[PDB]
Amino acid sequence: EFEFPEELKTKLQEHINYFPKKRQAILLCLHEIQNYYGYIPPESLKPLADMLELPLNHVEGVVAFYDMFDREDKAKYRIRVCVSIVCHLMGTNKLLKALENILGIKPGEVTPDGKFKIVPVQCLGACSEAPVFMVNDDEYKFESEVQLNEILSRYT
Amino acid sequence: EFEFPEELKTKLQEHINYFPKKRQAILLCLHEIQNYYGYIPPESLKPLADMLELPLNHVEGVVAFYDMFDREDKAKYRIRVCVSIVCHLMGTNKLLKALENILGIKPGEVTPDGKFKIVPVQCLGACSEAPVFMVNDDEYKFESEVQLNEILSRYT
Amino acid sequence: SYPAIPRIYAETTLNMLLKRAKKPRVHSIDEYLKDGGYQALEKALNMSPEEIIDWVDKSTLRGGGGAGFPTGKKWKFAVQNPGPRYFICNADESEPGTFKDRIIIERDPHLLIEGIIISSYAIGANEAYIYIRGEYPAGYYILRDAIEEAKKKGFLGKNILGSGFDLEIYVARGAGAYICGEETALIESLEGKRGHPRLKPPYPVQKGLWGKPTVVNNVETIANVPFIISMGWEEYRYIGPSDYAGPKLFPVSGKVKKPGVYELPMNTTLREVIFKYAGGTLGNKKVKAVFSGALDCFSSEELDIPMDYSPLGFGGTGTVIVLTEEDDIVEAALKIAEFYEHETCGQCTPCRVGCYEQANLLEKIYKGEATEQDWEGFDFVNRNIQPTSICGLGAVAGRLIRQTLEKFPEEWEKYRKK
Amino acid sequence: RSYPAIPRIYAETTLNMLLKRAKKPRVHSIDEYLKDGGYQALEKALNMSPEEIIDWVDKSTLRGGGGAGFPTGKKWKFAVQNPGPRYFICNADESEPGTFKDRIIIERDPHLLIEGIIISSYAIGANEAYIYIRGEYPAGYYILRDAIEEAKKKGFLGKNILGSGFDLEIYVARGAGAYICGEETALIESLEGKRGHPRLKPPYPVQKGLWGKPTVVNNVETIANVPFIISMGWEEYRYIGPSDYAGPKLFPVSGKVKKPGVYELPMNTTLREVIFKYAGGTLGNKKVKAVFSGALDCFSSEELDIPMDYSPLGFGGTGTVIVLTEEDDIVEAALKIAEFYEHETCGQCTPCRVGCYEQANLLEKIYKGEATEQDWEGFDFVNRNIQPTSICGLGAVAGRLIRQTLEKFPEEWEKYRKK
Ligand SMILES: Cc1cc2c(cc1C)N(C[C@H](O)[C@H](O)[C@H](O)COP(=O)(O)O)c1[nH]c(=O)[nH]c(=O)c1N2
Ligand SMILES: Cc1cc2c(cc1C)N(C[C@H](O)[C@H](O)[C@H](O)COP(=O)(O)O)c1[nH]c(=O)[nH]c(=O)c1N2
Ligand code: SF4
Ligand code: SF4
Ligand code: FES
Ligand code: FES
Ligand SMILES: [Cl-]
Ligand SMILES: [Cl-]
Ligand SMILES: [Cl-]
Ligand code: NA
Ligand code: NA
Ligand code: NA
Ligand code: NA
Ligand code: NA
Ligand code: NA
Ligand code: NA
Ligand code: NA
Ligand code: NA
Ligand code: NA
Ligand code: NA
Ligand code: NA
Ligand code: NA
Ligand code: NA
Ligand code: NA
Ligand code: NA
Repeated sequence: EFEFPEELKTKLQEHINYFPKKRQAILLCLHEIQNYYGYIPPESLKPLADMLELPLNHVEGVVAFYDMFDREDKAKYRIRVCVSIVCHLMGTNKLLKALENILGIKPGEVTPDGKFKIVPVQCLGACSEAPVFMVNDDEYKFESEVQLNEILSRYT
Repeated sequence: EFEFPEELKTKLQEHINYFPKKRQAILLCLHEIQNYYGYIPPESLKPLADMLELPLNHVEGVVAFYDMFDREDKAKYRIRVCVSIVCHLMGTNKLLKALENILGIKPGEVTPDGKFKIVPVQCLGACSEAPVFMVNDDEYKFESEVQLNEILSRYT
Repeated sequence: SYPAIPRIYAETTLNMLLKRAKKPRVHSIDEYLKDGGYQALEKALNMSPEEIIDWVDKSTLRGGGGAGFPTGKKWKFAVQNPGPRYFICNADESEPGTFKDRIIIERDPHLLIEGIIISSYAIGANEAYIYIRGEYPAGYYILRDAIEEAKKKGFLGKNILGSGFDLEIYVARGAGAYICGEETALIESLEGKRGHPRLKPPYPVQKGLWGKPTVVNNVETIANVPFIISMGWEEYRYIGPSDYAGPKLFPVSGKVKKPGVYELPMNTTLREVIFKYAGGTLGNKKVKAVFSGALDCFSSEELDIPMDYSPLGFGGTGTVIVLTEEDDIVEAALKIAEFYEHETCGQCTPCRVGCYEQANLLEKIYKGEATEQDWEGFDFVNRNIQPTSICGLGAVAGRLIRQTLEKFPEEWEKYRKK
Repeated sequence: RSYPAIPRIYAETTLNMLLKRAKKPRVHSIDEYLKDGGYQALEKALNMSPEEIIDWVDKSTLRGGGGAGFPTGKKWKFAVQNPGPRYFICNADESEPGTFKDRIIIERDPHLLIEGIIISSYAIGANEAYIYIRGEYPAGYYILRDAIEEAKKKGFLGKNILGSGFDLEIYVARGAGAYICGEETALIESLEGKRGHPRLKPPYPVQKGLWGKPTVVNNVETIANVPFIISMGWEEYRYIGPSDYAGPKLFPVSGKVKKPGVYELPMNTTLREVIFKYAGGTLGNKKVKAVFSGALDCFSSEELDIPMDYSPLGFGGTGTVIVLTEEDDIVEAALKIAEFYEHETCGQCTPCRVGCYEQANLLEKIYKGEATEQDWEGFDFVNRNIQPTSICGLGAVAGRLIRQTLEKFPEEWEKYRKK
């Protein structure tokens, strides 16, 4: 069977204890899980369901609904690239080109080392600094390939 | 001759009746008197002495000894400013300067209207919130002149 | 230490909401306190809840979340219903072009917190939530830390400053759905469910979180509240035009020299926003269109309108995306179509299939692969996303695109021949 | 019931005892205290003999928090060797620079203090207890009056408390501006309605105190421990921190740290840990130049690895930690200490009266660059001669900190003598 590591289970229990009702913590718990594993393992949902005192059904539906969660590909670093109107107008395509030159991958793909996955996303709410991308929680303006290369070198 | 107003004499009597012996109430009585008149009237001490069943000069000596009591200056609001080490180190002088800008007085002085008196005091026992001041019973941390100005406007 | 955030430019002519947030860094409680912060809170707790509602009403404050609803009036509706009540700060900000709320959150979180406490007190809520989009992780950590700072200084908890008023503020995180900014879907999300809007009525002010009276207000709305208390309603209402008074934040992006957030009065025109404040266009090219987020499309003939909530005003969230003469409107329209395709929650049939088909067909058009039937179908579906829709998304998913068809016919005709 | 404004001092605990409630900056009233199991120690105590309670407090290793670190049980034993009636006094005069630990118990968890006073009073056979609170704590005074009324209404004070046959009244006295009234014999003089003039010891209060009767004076912090010792037993208490200096201790930390406030910590914590591990390090990450143990001692940056205990080499005192960093002028700081003692000597003893005054007057001249050579030599002389004939601790220590700064920061003082 699947069991949560003790360090993870602790964090999960903290989130569950944070709000007045346990089930309010479901998104924070899923964030925590994806942070820990680099994706949401399908096997994780049954024991999380129990901790939330929710049907598995409910948890599965929630995972499928929210775009940030990924059940399919494990990646250490998610490069979220905005493909919305402002970023498009100001040069999403040059960012994607630079990413392909550096990493060898296109949107939706993972590097063969499991290290980077490019995730196309809607507006990241930084449109004045378009074109925008994130690397996990860090968010940046794309300037040029040389600049992107330097930024990515910080993620090991 | 001087006579306490009844409502005051009632409170003095309450304090005198509070401890097992009358004379123990001397400091509570003096606080009460100073609260009432904005200072200790010299002429108040004789009748206080009678109610305490103490010699006048005993009471005079006590008033002289305890620094909180003031026989010289009537003030509606005493601004007690801490001038001790921690407050000095964290910005007593900025507070004093701000007070001078707002009220026009230095330590020891009363405003011409008799409303505010700045009283320099030793450590007020709030050193983590240095620099500290009191306005009568209320105690505050000084942050800035803008902040101080809003606090003082609450005392009319 | 917080995650990296781009340093969005911010500028103010009023020095209120952006007094600290014009500087791109976290302002912690000590700086906030030095600027007289939390003194509005102190004054508020010496007023009755009802007086506070009255002040906010008389201030003319309207919501900054898109609908421009009078904030005092919303509060009054909530309090006419029995408690307990809940207060929610909507920090889901996910509409394209819109980045005004994040600079308050990330730079001056105590302004927002102070507003939440005053508002919660006004409506008798002892539990408040901030729902912040999942793609603002820095905002989330900054808010958690600021809340703890406030607890330590006695602005949160039980019996706040000896008032008898109790408040806890909980921070919830979204997980990638624009629809969770819709007030009923936001509440569904807070309850631990999918972000599915609910049929209204009832409205949240009557039945919201756990079926109780619930006030949802946008970040920017709430950030006004400390000013209204501090200055008083009458002084606040002297700011800008008396019918749409007070500061407004305008996030400006696209082909301008100085893209960023501008704090301006609402008598400012759209032309002034672009040319006076945002420094004009890149390369000094002619303005072709302004997209009000993903909601409306203004032509170069419509730049002399006020940035207010009047019928002929710009309205919305004041989001200004500038396109210049060389920008392809059809390519732009496609991006808008793609947004709505990706964000429909699917509950309503015309919205579900219409947002999908609108993007699918427009792509075919753009790539020069559309049949005559695809063209006619595109037109039809664009006009038929709204029927039976239960929230604003279905109502507006066709609107901007329809406007580009009306205002830029010659550009569309080039694709039709193609 | 509104109280005067109070700044919200930060409080943090790793033990969750004294600051279980007082870590939250608001008044905790009786219902909230009872919900946490409050006053059950009192009930337990009243089912024990006075002697057994003294025995537990002894075995706990509890020591006084008012500066001297005297073993509490031992003190109580001394008092009960003497025929009654006896008196119990809670010292809430807390007026030493840097020291604000006691007030957060008083203002936030008064029932912890009250429960401690009742148990203590019972243990020594006192039917009358006093709290002497400094005059500059008006909120604390009103909070305590109200808490005492709440305790009376629930039957924890008065006659025949909980059917035990034990009677107790707690009276609240207020000071009026004198630091010396924290000295246990001057406090008693003040309670008797006189000037706060220390008495010649011996006799000690435990023999002859209030009205000449056996009197135990204990600090607020000391008393706040007593409910825990009864509740936990002395074994579990002694298991907290090192076994020779066991139990919680409160540390008021101020000056140039990131997180000034009160820390509840065990006594094996080092000064360095207090500053860097708990208090968040220094403002601007500047180097620690000195720590003032209130107005008592001055530690240099080479002395940061000492334990916060009552050992010979330990920090001791009240655990008051005032942090000065590299840019802080030590002579300026020494002047403020000199000014404090100048303002607080009661004047009974000649070297203290004239010495505290001259130390300040001369150091001010030095500071302003107006000292003659004779002023310099006189300063040195008077700093070493405040103590002779002194009958209380103030005269004994009024020169100590300043002397340490002369010994540990010679180069800084030399700069002033040259100029
Ligand atoms: C699809 C969709 C998406 C959103 C909204 C609406 C709809 C239809 N609304 C508006 C929201 O429902 C509500 O009107 C406001 O949050 C109320 O607060 P104010 O009155 O504007 O302060 C909205 N509001 C907001 O504050 N932030 C947001 O990100 C969104 N997003
Ligand atoms: C000048 C001066 C001033 C003070 C003291 C001493 C001297 C010399 N003492 C110590 C006091 O006399 C006595 O030792 C304690 O109150 C005894 O209680 P503990 O054994 O510490 O619980 C003291 N104690 C205290 O509890 N609070 C105070 O504010 C002071 N102030
Ligand atoms: S209109 Fe669209 S987004 Fe709104 S509830 Fe219906 S399907 Fe969902
Ligand atoms: S040593 Fe000083 S403070 Fe103490 S009794 Fe003598 S004169 Fe007074
Ligand atoms: S359009 Fe890319 S951040 Fe908004
Ligand atoms: S030094 Fe000013 S309050 Fe202590
Ligand atoms: Cl393209
Ligand atoms: Cl006489
Ligand atoms: Cl028992
Ligand atoms: Na898009
Ligand atoms: Na004080
Ligand atoms: Na920001
Ligand atoms: Na709650
Ligand atoms: Na995160
Ligand atoms: Na969201
Ligand atoms: Na609304
Ligand atoms: Na503090
Ligand atoms: Na009990
Ligand atoms: Na016994
Ligand atoms: Na306090
Ligand atoms: Na008695
Ligand atoms: Na005193
Ligand atoms: Na009493
Ligand atoms: Na004094
Ligand atoms: Na040297």
